[PDB]
Amino acid sequence: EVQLLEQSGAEVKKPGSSVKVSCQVFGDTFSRYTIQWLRQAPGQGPEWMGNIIPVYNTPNYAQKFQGRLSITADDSTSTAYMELSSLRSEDTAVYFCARVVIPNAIRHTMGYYFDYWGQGTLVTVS
Amino acid sequence: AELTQSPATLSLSPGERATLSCRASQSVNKYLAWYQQKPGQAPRLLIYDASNRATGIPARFSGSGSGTDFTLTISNLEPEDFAVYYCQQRSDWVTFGGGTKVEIK
Repeated sequence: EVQLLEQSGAEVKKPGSSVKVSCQVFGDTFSRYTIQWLRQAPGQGPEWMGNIIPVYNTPNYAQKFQGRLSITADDSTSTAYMELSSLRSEDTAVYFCARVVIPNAIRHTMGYYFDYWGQGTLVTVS
Repeated sequence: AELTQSPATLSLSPGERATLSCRASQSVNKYLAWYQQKPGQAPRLLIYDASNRATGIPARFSGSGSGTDFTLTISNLEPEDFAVYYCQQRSDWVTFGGGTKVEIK
């Protein structure tokens, strides 16, 4: 459904602090259920962080970030937000918001592919 | 479900054929996507469901495989094709491989 995801600038952060990454979605139709968060550590491949699940309309986070990740979305401004707390030096990565590809069939524990991605936001932890 | 990408680096010349391998720890059937990531840019979906090309993707990019053995073929390499390529599975939620850096020499 042709979109454009624009992310907030690069942050340099001190360990034990928190970072809030934003993601402005332009074009088509905003869905809080389609924009998900991932991260890419240097030399590593992308890693899924979280999303807002439909029906329940509740944010859901990967085990790793559970307790210190907060995902929200503002349907009025068509902006998705992410907040990672108690920053560790291992949280040094480029943070991505990405939109999902809708599967022909969603089954037990199946996931999504991602067609559009934001430019990424480098978060560097001291 | 874990994905192992091979080789780590693949150095080729323009016009050559690139054969990238992605191996799954358990079967993922056909639920595999391949992305291209040019440096400092976000991943670009190339192939979905093992063999289907995404919108606006050249014919030179072809996907193949099922279960645990998958292949991304970049036939007739072009200088612009230098990127790190990732495989991602969607069968058992979301996981990506470690990448294959394709260098053009």
